[PDB]
Amino acid sequence: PNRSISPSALQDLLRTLKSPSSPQQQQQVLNILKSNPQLMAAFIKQRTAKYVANQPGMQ
Repeated sequence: PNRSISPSALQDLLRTLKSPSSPQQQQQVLNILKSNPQLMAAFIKQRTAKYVANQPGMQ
């Protein structure tokens, strides 16, 4: 398998991400992100709302 990730986790993550009007949003999403680490890695790499997209190749 080149993509041995759990779709059940991803689909459940979608549910959780879309409903933020609850204390569960922060807790559950992060835990689900841990279940599908590749997506967690992407989110962490973006640093949420911090702008770390600064590479010394921009003019």
